[PDB]
Amino acid sequence: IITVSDTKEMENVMLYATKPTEVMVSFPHQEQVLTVTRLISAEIEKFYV
Amino acid sequence: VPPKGEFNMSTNVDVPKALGDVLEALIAAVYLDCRDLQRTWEVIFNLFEPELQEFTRKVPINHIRQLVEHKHAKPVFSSPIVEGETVMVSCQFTCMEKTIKVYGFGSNKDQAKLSAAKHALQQLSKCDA
Amino acid sequence: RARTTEAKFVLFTADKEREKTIQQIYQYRKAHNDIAEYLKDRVLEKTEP
Amino acid sequence: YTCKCIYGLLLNYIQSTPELRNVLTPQFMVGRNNISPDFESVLERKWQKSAIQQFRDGNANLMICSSVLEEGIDVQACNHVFILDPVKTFNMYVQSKG
Amino acid sequence: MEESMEELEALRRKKFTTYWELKEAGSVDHTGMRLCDRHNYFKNFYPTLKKEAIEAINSDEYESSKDKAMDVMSSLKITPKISEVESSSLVPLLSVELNCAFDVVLMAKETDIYDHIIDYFRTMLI
RNA sequence: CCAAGUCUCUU
RNA sequence: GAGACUUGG
Repeated sequence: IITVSDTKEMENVMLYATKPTEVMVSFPHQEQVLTVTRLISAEIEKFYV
Repeated sequence: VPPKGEFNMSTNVDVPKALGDVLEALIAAVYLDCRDLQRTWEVIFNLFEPELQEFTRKVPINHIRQLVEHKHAKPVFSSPIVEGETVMVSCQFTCMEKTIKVYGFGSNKDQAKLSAAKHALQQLSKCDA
Repeated sequence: RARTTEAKFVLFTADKEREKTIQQIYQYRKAHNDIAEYLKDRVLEKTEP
Repeated sequence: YTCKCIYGLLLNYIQSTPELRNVLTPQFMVGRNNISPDFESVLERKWQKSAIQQFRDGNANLMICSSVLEEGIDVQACNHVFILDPVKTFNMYVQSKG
Repeated sequence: MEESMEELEALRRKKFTTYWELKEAGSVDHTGMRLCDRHNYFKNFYPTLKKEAIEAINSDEYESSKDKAMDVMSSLKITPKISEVESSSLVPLLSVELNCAFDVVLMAKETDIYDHIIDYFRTMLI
């Protein structure tokens, strides 16, 4: 393998490639599920059997 | 009383196996000396009476199972994380409409998870009792 | 892929996996830096296996 | 531990003189019961390359060992050999000279 | 509502830091200085308290080495934990922990341990 | 009783 | 961990 190492080469390269600021959004997780999900379930298992 | 902090953390009070093994050894020795399973049962029950009485009115199922089967807990368990030789697991559970998170630690994944579930159960009981 | 200037990079993660995925991300940073150094500091006269 | 001690001393001196600053590259390695390589107490380090491979690769030019490299370990022909502690054994003398 | 990477990693390491501290009762790398320079902790310590402790250690108004020991401790705003250590010695072998952010722990026999810490601080304050 | 290194093998 | 081996003290 070969690659750029010189700082002049480094800064020449960042002209084209960028270090994007990267953040991390999270979300509250909930497990409560609605009845209709149970209904659709039951239907699909009936169909599977 | 445990101090106040930010993260509800817990670990496993390690139980040495030597204690249980030696108790079994004494039972075996008592039997062999007496050669009387009647006398052996007498001593065993004399030892076990409090726990036999207590367990009948409440059977302790596996702690993780207890937490899962609870009606109003609804536990959620994070993935394990390793830092050096400590393994971490965090439990997210709900009590009285307020969602409470507790953290457990252990030498490996299973122990950390069990400690987290145990701590959740302790907090849940403290809210129950 | 966020190659543009001042590009923004956003991660959607459930709360209960927040710590784990932070661990994984910083592991990735460590690995990347390790590749960079292993290529930079390394010197070889044969330059061919 | 004399290896690591004197290695640190050479590091200080190398970053103490102008004429030797950019010519000498001290590196030290010992046998089993491998003494810690760092002076930081951070449980893990980011540098991975090994000392013997460095010297073989020319990255390091100044080697601080203790009767480890004298036997077996292949190394490129070396310009100078300094036996800081007195010679004791004939066979070791022969091998260090070699 | 924006959620950056660095802070969450700081908290990630913070959690384990707290766990280590609790389980091992301190002794973690809590102090920020480099290990080789960490020794200078006690004089990077507040200069006002430093000169107060110099005056206290150079004082001779104390009836007992005990008196002077914990008077110096108070001047330094620290509360060492003193505990005994099992030993074969007829004289009880004592141990003291300074409880400060730098895990410094000593032992010495009851008679000299107070003199031992006195000398330790005659050295350390410098 | 002390060092060094080695080796099998423990963290 | 156990040690083992060589060399020397």
